Amino acid sequence: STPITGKVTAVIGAIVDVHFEQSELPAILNALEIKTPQGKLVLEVAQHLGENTVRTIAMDGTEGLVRGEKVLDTGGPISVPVGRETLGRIINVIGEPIDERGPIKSKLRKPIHADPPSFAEQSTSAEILETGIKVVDLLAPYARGGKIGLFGGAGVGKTVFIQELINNIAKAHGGFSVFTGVGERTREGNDLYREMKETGVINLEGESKVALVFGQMNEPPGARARVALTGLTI
Amino acid sequence: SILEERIKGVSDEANLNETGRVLAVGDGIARVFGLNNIQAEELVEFSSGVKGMALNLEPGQVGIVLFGSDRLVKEGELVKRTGNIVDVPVG
Amino acid sequence: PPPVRLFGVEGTYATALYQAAAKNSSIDAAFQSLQKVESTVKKNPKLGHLLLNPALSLKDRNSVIDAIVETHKNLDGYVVNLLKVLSENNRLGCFEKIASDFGVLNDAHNGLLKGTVTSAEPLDPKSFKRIEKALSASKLVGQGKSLKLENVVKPEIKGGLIVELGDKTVDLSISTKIQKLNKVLED
Repeated sequence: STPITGKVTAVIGAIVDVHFEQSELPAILNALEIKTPQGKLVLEVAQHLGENTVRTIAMDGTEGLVRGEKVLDTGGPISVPVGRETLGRIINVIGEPIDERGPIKSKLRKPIHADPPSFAEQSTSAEILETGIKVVDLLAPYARGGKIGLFGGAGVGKTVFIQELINNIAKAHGGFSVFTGVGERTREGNDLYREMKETGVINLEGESKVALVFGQMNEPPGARARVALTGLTI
Repeated sequence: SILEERIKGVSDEANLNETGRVLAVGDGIARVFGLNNIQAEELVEFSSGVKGMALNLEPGQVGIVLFGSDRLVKEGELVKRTGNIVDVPVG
Repeated sequence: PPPVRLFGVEGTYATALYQAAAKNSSIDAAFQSLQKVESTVKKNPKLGHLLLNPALSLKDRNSVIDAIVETHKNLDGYVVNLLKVLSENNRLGCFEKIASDFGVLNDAHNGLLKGTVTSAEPLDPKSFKRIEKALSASKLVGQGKSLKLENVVKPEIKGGLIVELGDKTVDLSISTKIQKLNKVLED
């Protein structure tokens, strides 16, 4: 209700410690917003350290933080927006519409911290995806609902391999896709955006069978960590 | 006198050997003030229902290791001492 | 610099109190008021002898302070600032620590010296008095410096004696001589 007021105590890189009002500590994994001259800096509560002094991780740059700067409390895990109109949007870590096709048309929001499914729920399939790529088809067939893993070194066209997969399976399949880029270069990003705009998988009026979460390596390491979490929730 | 009475009033007056209160919780390492009757690695139940073992018994605090998820634990939490060291059904 | 540099563990607080109230010149007064509240703390058993150790809030700590200064209407004002400091730093375990340390500094201002005459068992008062006289007579105790001498029972040392004061000691013990004798007959 009343946002718990916090005062910054220590800016020590990404770690920013806040001194929330007595007898009320925003719980671990909550989301704090500090209105800043550059948007709202989101701080994810990651420890309680005592006497209503928390130690939180920043999700945006830490320049121009003035000690004892009022910190509003959202009150809960960073909640992105989800919908079917999230498809064909570029959505940043804290759920901003960096699609640049203006504000995402939120249906529902969900937290980016969620407990993984139970053993009982998980049902193990055994059906075969096929990419038409000879090596893949013969020597390592892929399987529906799989967890395929492209282990390789530096710049083995890692992105290129993924692009080939997107070209074949994604365009072909009727299901949705989620393209998540964690610390992808903005060179690679622009190419991906353009490429999937071109292939029309992002159709600028039409429906998109993919959503985008392009995480840029310039974004703070903390923000980089929760690019993944955002993608998972979508 | 009246001060002492008011002091008693603002004090929890917890048994505080059964009966712990989290001092600080970070990284799944709750550090509890109380639990003087604790036996090492003994099962303790938080008021979040989280269960833990007490791998570190230290003079000032007892470092419970949470078996649950950290997001459900928050400071000052009563920690009743289940009082039975980790045991599992056998049969 | 102010007499006696202790600089203990949170004894920098004691030092601060000493020098600050020394220039107020109300160190005896401060010490007395601190003693009076310390005694009523010791005679407060639930809390401050059972929550001497913290687990309290800032606000609750402050409210514990307010009750403490409610008990005394004579409490100086430098030690009311010291109480504030202790509340703010949320240390209460170093309340008696500071009391002892401020006491050492205070009794240094007084010029009282301390000593100890450990023995196996507690001894005659006639011996105590003769030794107290002797120690005061000796240059070991300076003039304008008082002597407090405490005989202690240290059955850990069997027989022998050690006179101690001003960190300068004369140890005429049985144990060391026995040790030396033994050693020399192991030669």
